[PDB]
Amino acid sequence: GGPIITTQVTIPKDLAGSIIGKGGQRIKQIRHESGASIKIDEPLEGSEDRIITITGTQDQIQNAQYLLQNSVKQYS
DNA sequence: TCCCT
Repeated sequence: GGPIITTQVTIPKDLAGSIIGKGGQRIKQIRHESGASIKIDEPLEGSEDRIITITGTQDQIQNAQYLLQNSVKQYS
């Protein structure tokens, strides 16, 4: 397998529905097509940013992070 | 529009 590293990313809340998708079909298919793991801290209030924690091999984080930013493309 | 480990 590949090295196991931890990374954290924050996204503007206005995109939370855009990157997460309804029912999670977006965040879920992403973790299935890439096989990466994703944990999100409880939503932040008083802030317009959510915290996403990624955990998997660099390939999974690499394949996963590219998919996260790509989603931010459609909301715009 | 909303979800996950």
